[PDB]
Amino acid sequence: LAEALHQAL
Ligand SMILES: [Co+2]
Repeated sequence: LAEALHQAL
């Protein structure tokens, strides 16, 4: 999740 969100943002 941490990096999924990092990509998204
Ligand atoms: Co990252």
